[PDB]
Amino acid sequence: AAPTAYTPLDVAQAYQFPEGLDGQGQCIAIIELGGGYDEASLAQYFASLGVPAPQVVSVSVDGASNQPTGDPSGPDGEVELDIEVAGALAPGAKFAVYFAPNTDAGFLDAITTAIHDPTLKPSVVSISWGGPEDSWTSAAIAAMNRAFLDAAALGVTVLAAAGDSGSTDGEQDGLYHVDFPAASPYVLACGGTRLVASGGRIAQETVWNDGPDGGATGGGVSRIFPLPAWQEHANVPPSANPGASSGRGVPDLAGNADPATGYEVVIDGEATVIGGTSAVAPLFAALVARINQKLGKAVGYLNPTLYQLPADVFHDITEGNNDIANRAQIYQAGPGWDPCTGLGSPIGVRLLQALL
Ligand SMILES: [Ca+2]
Repeated sequence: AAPTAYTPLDVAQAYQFPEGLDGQGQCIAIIELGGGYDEASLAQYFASLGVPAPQVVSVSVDGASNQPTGDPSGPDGEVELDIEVAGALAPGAKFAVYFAPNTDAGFLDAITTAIHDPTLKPSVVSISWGGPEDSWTSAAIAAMNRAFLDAAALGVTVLAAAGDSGSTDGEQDGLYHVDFPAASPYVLACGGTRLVASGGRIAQETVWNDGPDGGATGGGVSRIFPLPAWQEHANVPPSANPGASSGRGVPDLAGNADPATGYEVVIDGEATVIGGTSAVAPLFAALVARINQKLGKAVGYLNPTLYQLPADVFHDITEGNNDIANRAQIYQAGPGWDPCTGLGSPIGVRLLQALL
């Protein structure tokens, strides 16, 4: 009954993305730690979709490059998903794709390279790579967080997928875990929903959770970052971990991620349907580029503002949980901000209006 797949244009129509804006005059940076894209996959994608193929440029960081491995189950499914979702929705934007070694060094460098790129000058950075907070060294965490801090002062929005393994984030240690870089207070963390869209509008939108075998959105309470003052009115709960400690609530926003209501894309030259919170940072990156186009000034660091905007700028997700480690429903969605979906799915035209 409910659709089993969407085009990005369908998802954007449900989230009322602001029309007649295509990201012209903006650059979206996408960070990549493996695989690549091929011109054949993208051209087929955008032709079948029916949108003018956007300009995409590969950038080599620390010696890595654009190199498809041909396995749609590998990193190409990430690189091509990121370009196809964001390019479908901001096809007037220029896309800058930074390829780096999958190392602490390569991840950081790819980000700092993007933020400061004097030639492509992206106003938005989209990230769909990560790892549980404690899987990172404290120094790597610090370098990265300072890059995000830098991004904010430069007027560059940084978005990042919150993770595809629920509230335990792929760690079995009796503890709940959030993913980094989504946990950074300077990053717009992107969570995952199952969307059911009907007639261009949302018929239902619930937490993405297909069990331990099909994935769940990341979400929870940071153990590294304290609760930011802009989250003081969001009713963030304490971590569900034994000392009940206060912390940055993840994520900030959420959108369609459930493979079961997935995106129709072309990976390694073949059609398929995939999801993952990996699709949602591109999705909203496109949204931000459209807003930048209309306001004529980069929104830059957006998190604090979101939380003080009127609640009706967001579609509230209230049903579901992102627990795949057990049946205790940690964490669960509910009225207002929750640790599965944040403030909810943005309603693009209202968000823009509130920023005018
Ligand atoms: Ca909610």
